Amino acid sequence: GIKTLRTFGRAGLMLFNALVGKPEFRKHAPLLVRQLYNVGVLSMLIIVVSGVFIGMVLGLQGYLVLTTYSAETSLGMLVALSLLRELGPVVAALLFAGRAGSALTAEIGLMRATEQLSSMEMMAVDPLRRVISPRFWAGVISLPLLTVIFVAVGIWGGSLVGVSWKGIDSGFFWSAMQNAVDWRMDLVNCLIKSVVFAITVTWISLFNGYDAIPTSAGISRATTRTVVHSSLAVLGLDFVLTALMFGN
Amino acid sequence: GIKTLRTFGRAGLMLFNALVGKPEFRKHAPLLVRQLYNVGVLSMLIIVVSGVFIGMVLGLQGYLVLTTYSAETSLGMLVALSLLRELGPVVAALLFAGRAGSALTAEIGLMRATEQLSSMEMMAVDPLRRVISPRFWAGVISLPLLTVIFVAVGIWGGSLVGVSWKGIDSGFFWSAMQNAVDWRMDLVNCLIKSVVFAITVTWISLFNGYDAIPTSAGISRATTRTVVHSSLAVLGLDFVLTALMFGN
Amino acid sequence: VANLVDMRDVSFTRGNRCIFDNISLTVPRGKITAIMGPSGIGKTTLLRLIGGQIAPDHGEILFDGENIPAMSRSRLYTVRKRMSMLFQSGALFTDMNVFDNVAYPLREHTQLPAPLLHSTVMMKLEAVGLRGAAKLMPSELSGGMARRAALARAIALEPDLIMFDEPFVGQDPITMGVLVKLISELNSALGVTCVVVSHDVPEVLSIADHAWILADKKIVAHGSAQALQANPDPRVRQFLDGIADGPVPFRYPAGDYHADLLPGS
Amino acid sequence: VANLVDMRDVSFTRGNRCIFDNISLTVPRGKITAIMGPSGIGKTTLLRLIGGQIAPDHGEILFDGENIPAMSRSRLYTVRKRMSMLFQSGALFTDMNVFDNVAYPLREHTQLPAPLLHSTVMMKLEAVGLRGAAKLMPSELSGGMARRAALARAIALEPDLIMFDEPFVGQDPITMGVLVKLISELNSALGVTCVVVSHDVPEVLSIADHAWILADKKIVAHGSAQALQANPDPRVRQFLDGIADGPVPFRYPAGDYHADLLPGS
Amino acid sequence: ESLSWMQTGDTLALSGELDQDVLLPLWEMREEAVKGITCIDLSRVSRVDTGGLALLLHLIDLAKKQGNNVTLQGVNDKVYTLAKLYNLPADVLP
Amino acid sequence: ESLSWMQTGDTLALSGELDQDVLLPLWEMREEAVKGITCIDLSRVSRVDTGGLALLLHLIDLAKKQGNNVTLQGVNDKVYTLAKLYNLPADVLP
Repeated sequence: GIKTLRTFGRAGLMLFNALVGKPEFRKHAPLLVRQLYNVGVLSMLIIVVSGVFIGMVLGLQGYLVLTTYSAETSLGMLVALSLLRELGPVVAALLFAGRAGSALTAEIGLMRATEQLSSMEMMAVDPLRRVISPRFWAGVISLPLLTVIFVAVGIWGGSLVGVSWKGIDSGFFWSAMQNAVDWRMDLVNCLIKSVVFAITVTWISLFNGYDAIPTSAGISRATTRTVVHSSLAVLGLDFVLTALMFGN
Repeated sequence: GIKTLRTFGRAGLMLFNALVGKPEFRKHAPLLVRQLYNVGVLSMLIIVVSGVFIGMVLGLQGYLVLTTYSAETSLGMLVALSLLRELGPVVAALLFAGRAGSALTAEIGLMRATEQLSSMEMMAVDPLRRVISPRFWAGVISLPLLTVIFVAVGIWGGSLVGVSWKGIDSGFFWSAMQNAVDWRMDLVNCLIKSVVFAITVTWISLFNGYDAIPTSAGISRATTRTVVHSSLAVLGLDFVLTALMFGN
Repeated sequence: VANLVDMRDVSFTRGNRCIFDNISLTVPRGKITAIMGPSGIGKTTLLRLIGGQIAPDHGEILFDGENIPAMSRSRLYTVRKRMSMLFQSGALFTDMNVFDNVAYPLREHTQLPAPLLHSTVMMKLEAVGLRGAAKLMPSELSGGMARRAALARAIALEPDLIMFDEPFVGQDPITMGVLVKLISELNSALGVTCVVVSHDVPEVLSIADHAWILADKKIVAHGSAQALQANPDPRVRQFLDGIADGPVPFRYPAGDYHADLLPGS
Repeated sequence: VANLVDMRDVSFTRGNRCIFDNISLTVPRGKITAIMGPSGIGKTTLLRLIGGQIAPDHGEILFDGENIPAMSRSRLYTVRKRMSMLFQSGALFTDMNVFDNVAYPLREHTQLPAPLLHSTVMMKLEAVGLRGAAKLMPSELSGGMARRAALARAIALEPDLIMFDEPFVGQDPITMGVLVKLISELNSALGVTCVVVSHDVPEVLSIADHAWILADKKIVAHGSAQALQANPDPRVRQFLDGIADGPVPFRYPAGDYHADLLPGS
Repeated sequence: ESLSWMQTGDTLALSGELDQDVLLPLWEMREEAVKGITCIDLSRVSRVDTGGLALLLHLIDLAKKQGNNVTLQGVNDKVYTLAKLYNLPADVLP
Repeated sequence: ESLSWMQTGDTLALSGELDQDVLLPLWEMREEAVKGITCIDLSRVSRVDTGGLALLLHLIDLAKKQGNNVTLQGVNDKVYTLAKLYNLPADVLP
């Protein structure tokens, strides 16, 4: 009943009034900067370091795959293209859903419980257009950027695997074949997925913090509801997206 | 300074007194059952459904890989063996670190803030041996089980891709080749990783809930610290593990 | 108009547990009224109601004439410029420090020059008292200084109706007295008409010029503090001093107490 | 031994903000003492200290003879069987409902038969008052019934020293009175010697048989409630009624108030 | 630390501490304990605790179980003290 | 809703509402406003609000800035009321 239609109607409503309205710009730009810093800039290490390992794994693990077929040159073509088509926009989506897909609902849900939101709503400044929106636009412009940083560092780690650990390919790895890998349509397809995942994550990462029953046991269960839906729907939309993006 | 050595000494200490002690069994078994239900049984949908999609993706995405090399029979050998060597113990580790790697610190951290823990400590019953340990052993025996459930359902989804979506291989997919894939050493190597990841996750998933500054803004930041470390160290130990498990 | 806000006859249901019922209240201008009742009876809901942030089921709440519900949802903001809740727990913005945490409604509404606004905020801070705490973060202040700085920022715009959601709640008598003196000196200095919804009677009635008392589903008594102190009414006489047992049960309802000890008596 | 617990001379530092200093206290058996001071001065720390759960820096705290610190960390549990903190906010276990949430120390310590323990818990519940609330979950009760059920479970084992960490804090006077009657009737019925650390004076002093008063870094006054009410001491006279301004500053320290308004005066 | 009870025909003479601990050895054979008991005199009962009250209550229930008006002799001030505290009705304690 | 101010030689005759809103048009040219001002009479000032107090304080600062003992005539009860409330020292308001 509740989640049947009421919860989702409320979740759509709380957004349909969260962006479209007065086009006020020079007011939110300072807020947008700090939301970007907290959500995106601070979370850098959550995808820098974690970009390394998931790269190096796909390196070392992928290494012992085509080495069985002795095609060690295709490494980047199998490494990069992999973490550039699927593993980027999903692993750096789950690491995001952690560092900023959770901390948000545990930051804006906290407001609704410490009553910063109702007090804002008490001044004529609307809480949605002034607190939801700067966070929302920090998310949907940091996540796809985060994914690019993630893929770059993952490629670098895969290099350190396929180069430093095994001095096997220097330019023959990337400078030779990744030319046939770095094409535009690929980054296009990755960025579309990253944008849709930003939308979804930092939407439900911010509908809970607004729909959270305001108590110290409400925001904590809501953070869990975020890291649950922000992987359920993340993978679901990844499946549907890759279906409609490659099953042609 | 603090995290330099004090924080990690405290994190080791709070565990060295959390398992070894009086061997009391028939007291914790009822608690262990409910910790298993909350942490493991309830979180089933967090890895059942999410096992499907990450499978079907690796199916559909993997499908359009060897189809380029027209080796569609090796699908299971490339699908299963993949999500059975790397993607299982990591994706079902991050989904775990979400549903139960977070909710725990946001459940036991909440205690330390609502003072259930100090009140327990006030009765002669020690809070560690009675609250940390049932959760700890629910984790380190649910996570590897969760990974098995995850890999099974992921294989089923990959099937639905490579079978239902494309009626290409019925037994030639699995009943033919996965014989050369389902060997013992593989499940051994996967279960070792799953066990180490249970240890790590549900250790730092429970050191924060015990080291959390007890306030509604302490447990929420601590839940974030858990979903951060429980992916940083998850991927780090995955890298080191797969290195020492395949770089031979 | 004699009063500042007339809550004529409000019944609010909140789903299945009807909170209010045909309740009647009249906050007069210049008078620092109060409303008190059982804890958690939902009086904070009554406050958030007079702020429009929630609508009544069936009732006419008239802030200074027009109805709060009959508002443009931006005209509502226009008039809400003439209000300020003072929530408990401060409700300071955790991000910006107190100085900025006070300035917020100014920068939001006035076109004030920077050095002008700085001094006005540095002045309201001394007013409430925590002037030296401009640089400090809200997560750093105490639980009392939090409410005090929240008050200071709440008086900005001179709201002419600044309602207090149980401010002296969980507060030692020194901070309790600082609070009960601040929000008294304000009404005795500004034209503010505070509406203190609270339940710390020996403190509220010290300054409350016209109090209301509500039982579980309606208001039972009102009047002056002195004319209320002498009320011979069970539901009222109970709360007014905590006789701990009367028309509000001290013992939770249960069955027969006998087989409870003797399962299969 | 005349007293039940002697905190001879405790200085507790808590790192860089020294909480206590050479403080001296003597809770006598049978007397429901109290200690009161500024809010958040760390008196709950003093309580958690008398529970051994934190050690003093340099001091002799002697519960019934032997020292709390000089304990086997399991002998500590043996003696702690003779204590029970009654923390605010209930501290009920969120999982098990009240009935079980009360039984917990029994099942932990006594070898009580199941139908015996059931009736003993169903009896302590009526004692505190919330008997009908056995089936209800702790996340379901009010904030007052939470403390009451926590009390009921705290009296199990008849702890002979049951200290109250600010129980009537943020509580309406009806629940305040229910509480102040419960923990009074207990000491007047059992041999329990409650130590109420709190800061709601007109409530605590109603039952407190020997109170202590502590300034920021030491205890300043003690005695009987009546012999304390008439104390001519600034730091004490302030807190005892909240004169809101005295040796404890009402105004936070700041600089000159002049250039503050006139940057570059 | 001790508990010793004898059916003396009509009187159930128990003696000791009567707490949650020393209570078990009595709680089982409560039936034969209240076999043909007319009343119980808690005379040489040093102190009494809550569990002791509970068990005594059950014993009274048994005294009425076969059907018999029981009474309590040599009772202590502390017992009736708790009986007021626990608000025990005077139809189950007498 | 209105504000109008004239330097009348020695007296700074401002008149109006003196709130945060009508205040700006005065705040800029404050210098020439206190060009050769000896005192300010806030006589036809209907009401006064906090921002008005702040600006007036700055004006006094300027009156002393070139160096001149200023005074305030025709002041209102409400002004000194707030001046007590805001605890403004009598060296900056006079």
